[PDB]
Amino acid sequence: ICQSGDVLSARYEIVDLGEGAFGKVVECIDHKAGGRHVAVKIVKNVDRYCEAARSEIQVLEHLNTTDPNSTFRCVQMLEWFEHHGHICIVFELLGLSTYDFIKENGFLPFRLDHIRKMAYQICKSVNFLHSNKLTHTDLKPENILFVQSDYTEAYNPRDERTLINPDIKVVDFGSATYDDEHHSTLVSTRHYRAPEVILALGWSQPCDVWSIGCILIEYYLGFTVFPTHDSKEHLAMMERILGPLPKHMIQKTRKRKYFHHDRLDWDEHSSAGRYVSRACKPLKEFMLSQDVEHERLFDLIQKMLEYDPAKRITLREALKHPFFDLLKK
Ligand SMILES: COC(=N)c1nc2ccc3ncnc(Nc4ccc(OC)cc4F)c3c2s1
Repeated sequence: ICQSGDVLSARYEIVDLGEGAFGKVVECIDHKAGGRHVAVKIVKNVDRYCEAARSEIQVLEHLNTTDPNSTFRCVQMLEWFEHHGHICIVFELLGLSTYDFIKENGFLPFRLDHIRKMAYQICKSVNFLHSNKLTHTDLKPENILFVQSDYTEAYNPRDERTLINPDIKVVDFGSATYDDEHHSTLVSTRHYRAPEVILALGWSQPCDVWSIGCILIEYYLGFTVFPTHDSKEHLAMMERILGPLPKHMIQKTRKRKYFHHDRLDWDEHSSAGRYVSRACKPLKEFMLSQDVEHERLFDLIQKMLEYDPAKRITLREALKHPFFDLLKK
């Protein structure tokens, strides 16, 4: 399936957007909504993804009927159907993901004024899930999309792309979990995974706040501050960047394998040791300016990466953070 010219459910004519673990997202003309263009997510016919897609449709029926005008900027689902035993989800058509924009921008960062608007809308959208006893669990730049990704290009003492409109929506509700629903041990894409998740101390709304903080650094720098595919390495990077893990979380965790007594079981002089030393350093040292508005973002990021998820700032508090004052003038 998934070639252009193909028609899905005698309605959606494929014209073009993105592969992934789940399957494919294609652009389609809706021949039965005045030729409106739509995005259609074709999901692998694989138990893990079938489950997740059935679950995403459930969550999207709720979010879309709770918020029919999309004030809280969750992507609108139009319809869903089966095509050769594949689940297909039809959504409003957005622009590039923030990940795909950054990449197409030569992995250059967003300017600060754009990060402020985007940060605000992310916190607003996700806080809305948090109000409805939902946790996203998988926030990341790939899953934040521009409503519209049109740009202007211009040189800079390196060629640069700036968004005309930085408005975003949030997508992928396939991992989203209700407060009372069963809570998987593994959640999030490693680089955006909260410490309560790695340590299997149980997680909720706060694991989204950690993810967002990670997203905000990535937008600021153009790269992740956790460039890793290993759990222990991840905890070690957190240490050099955020300070020691709390006493209590280390001694609660059944994830004892990561520990030698009460210290992280970490060789400084081994290959990965040397990597963490060189590539990681105290968070505030990644600042590109000492400007107040830079200091203000960084104060918010630091709160979002509070180790203890109880102490971790909530998105309700995050929206009243100073960094957003400029938006209220
Ligand atoms: C792109 O136009 C859209 N309306 C989309 N609507 C949805 C709805 C659900 C989606 N659920 C998961 N992913 C989506 N996109 C996606 C984002 C970044 C990627 O690589 C960097 C790959 C992707 F496929 C989705 C998209 S993309």
